[PDB]
Amino acid sequence: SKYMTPMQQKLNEVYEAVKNYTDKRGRRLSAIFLRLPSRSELPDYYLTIKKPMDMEKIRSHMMANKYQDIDSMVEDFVMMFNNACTYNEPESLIYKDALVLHKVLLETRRDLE
Ligand SMILES: O=C(/C=C/N1CCc2c[nH]nc2C1)c1ccccc1O
Repeated sequence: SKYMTPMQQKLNEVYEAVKNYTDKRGRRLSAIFLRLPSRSELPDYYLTIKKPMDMEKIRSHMMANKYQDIDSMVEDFVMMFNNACTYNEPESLIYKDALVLHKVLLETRRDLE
């Protein structure tokens, strides 16, 4: 019960791949995505985006063992990036960084096949 299953280890690897990805300048693109702005700070976010997601929530689902496979986790990452790209303009850094991380996620999944 203290030993992680292979699926649990794979989930953790994918999550850390996204979280730890660094660009050529050593920036971790995940930083903005770890925790959403609060409902008090950014109400127009929550009136627009119906299914809010951040990496804190993904990590929480992962620790409660709510992900029974890798695609379930990928789906929540992709919802997060889709939301970021819906709320923020295409010229924005957050939009751009979401595209890159979505690519990093898909590469990671493919490499762990
Ligand atoms: O879009 C996200 C963040 C957007 N910001 C722009 C507006 C703003 C005001 N204060 N802080 C911010 C951050 C986001 C973050 C985490 C996960 C998913 C997201 O869509």
